[PDB]
Amino acid sequence: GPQEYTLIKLKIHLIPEFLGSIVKGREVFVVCATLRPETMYGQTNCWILPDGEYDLVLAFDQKIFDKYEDTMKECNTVYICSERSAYNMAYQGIVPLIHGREQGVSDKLLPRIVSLGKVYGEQLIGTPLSAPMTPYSLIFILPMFSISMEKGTGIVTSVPSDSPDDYAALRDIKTKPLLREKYSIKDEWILDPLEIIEVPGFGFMTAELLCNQYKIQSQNDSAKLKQAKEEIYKKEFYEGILIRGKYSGMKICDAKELIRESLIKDGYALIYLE
Amino acid sequence: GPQEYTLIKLKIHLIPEFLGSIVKGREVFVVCATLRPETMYGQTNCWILPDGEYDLVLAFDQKIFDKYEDTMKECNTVYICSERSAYNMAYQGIVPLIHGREQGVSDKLLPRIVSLGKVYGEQLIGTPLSAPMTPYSLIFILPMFSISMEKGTGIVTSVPSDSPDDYAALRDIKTKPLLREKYSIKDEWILDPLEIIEVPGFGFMTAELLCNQYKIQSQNDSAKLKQAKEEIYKKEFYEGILIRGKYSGMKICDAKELIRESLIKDGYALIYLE
Ligand SMILES: CC[C@H](C)[C@H](N)C(=O)N[C@@H]1[C@H](O)[C@@H](CO)O[C@H]1n1cnc2c(N)ncnc21
Ligand SMILES: CC[C@H](C)[C@H](N)C(=O)N[C@@H]1[C@H](O)[C@@H](CO)O[C@H]1n1cnc2c(N)ncnc21
Repeated sequence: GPQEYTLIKLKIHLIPEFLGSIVKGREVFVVCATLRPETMYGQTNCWILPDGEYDLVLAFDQKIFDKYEDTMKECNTVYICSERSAYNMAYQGIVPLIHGREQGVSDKLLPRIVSLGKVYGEQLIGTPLSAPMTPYSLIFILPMFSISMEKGTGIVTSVPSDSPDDYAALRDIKTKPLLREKYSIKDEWILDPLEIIEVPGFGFMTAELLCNQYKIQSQNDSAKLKQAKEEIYKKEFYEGILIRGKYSGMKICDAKELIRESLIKDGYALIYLE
Repeated sequence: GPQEYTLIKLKIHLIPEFLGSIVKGREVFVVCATLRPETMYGQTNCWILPDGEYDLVLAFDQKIFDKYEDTMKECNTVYICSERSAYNMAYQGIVPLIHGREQGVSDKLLPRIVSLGKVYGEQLIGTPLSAPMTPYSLIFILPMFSISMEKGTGIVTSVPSDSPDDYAALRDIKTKPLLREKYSIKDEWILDPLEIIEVPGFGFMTAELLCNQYKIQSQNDSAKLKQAKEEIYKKEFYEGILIRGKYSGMKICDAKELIRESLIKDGYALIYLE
């Protein structure tokens, strides 16, 4: 049974040289899968799995190609994502496929994505990103250890006001200088949570309130975080009121698909199934 | 690593009542996955797994819908195929998805195919089909026991002149009246193999010649059939000359993609990945 996500495109604002030599002038986005496009107003940072190994996937700019060279000339965009998600994107028309030459002979056509190279999540910690809707001009890639490489793209945007997981993981960074030292996390990469949604019995900073209610102490308390995640998801969909954006004042249930449609129209997001 | 197939659409020429009550006036195709679109000239019958359980999938006539009713009004076509392949088709835009109502609540969107019902392969034995390119006006569904429900659509068209598997399975039908009796196979459903490809050291009926060379005695001789299959595939791609069609006289390697493009343009075939 597949699930529908919104893939959010976070533009790399300054491409580091270790990527620039491989992507050669192309726009590069880190792409994240979310069920909650309506929370983009509250993004504070991006999350990656430090030991996750990600692809640099050639993508269509805002039919299966016969030649690598033609695909390389026609596509000026790269998506950083798990290879797994890249194939799903390719089936869905989001990135090109080519008739691969890497095995067998010409008697069979073997469709393959075009991956320029690999990157470890750790190498991206600290990269500045332009993200949609958030008031921050730049947000930064930080480590999260609970990320599954088997889900979405393996890259996750952070809205700590309204995700218990994001709140716990960011608090882990804020309170452990041995964590910040290990990955050289600068202070200026750690941005304050933003009030974006009112939950009429809880206030405007609901993820923090629920982490306390469930007595969650770290981003590893999986069973507890699972209950918190599920409660905040249902409660906010049916009762949460947006206090930001075009649909400020409206319930999430009434605004969510309009927000999502706008992100898609504006080129910040895509529909993604897996 | 995905493979590229051509899905061949075989139109049901007379829809039996047990299907007609479910599909209600819609065109119905049995859809088959093949690597060899150039052999459509030699189709003699269609194969199904008697105990395979197939879906009746609503399909686009020659974006995810919110309502079942709208999808039902907009789609006048049904594809018989495995559910597994139907999902792959849906990801690739070949059949519609809807936002399902079958579980959970409105706070999540769960894309689902629209399956009108199930059919067992056995119930379809004897159904007359209009198939592309073959000189036969109608060909008929027959049982093949080696079919994998995990591959393609679980439905396979038959070209016994140039598929060792098809030759063995049809010969099993021709020589076992206990097989024909069990499934009530009429004589007039068993059509003669057609000469379609010359292999310059082998002649015009190469699959039969190879089954003898490998001493294959039934459609179950999997290891032997695997070697035969692989030899005929490579040999015919590089050395086989078509004696039928627009590209008669040309080598398969030079004609195959033009034949395939034509089937697609004419609405007889689609590109399918899995
Ligand atoms: C306020 C929500 C904020 C932006 C929140 N941060 C969010 O977008 N969460 C993602 C998604 O909505 C949720 C349920 O599918 O899992 C997260 N997710 C997506 N890919 C993931 C992965 N690879 N590993 C762990 N969680 C993942
Ligand atoms: C002359 C070729 C004639 C039409 C030949 N009959 C052909 O089209 N063969 C299919 C395909 O080309 C081959 C390799 O993928 O497996 C058959 N195939 C496809 N789906 C299958 C399934 N579910 N189970 C077993 N074999 C399958």
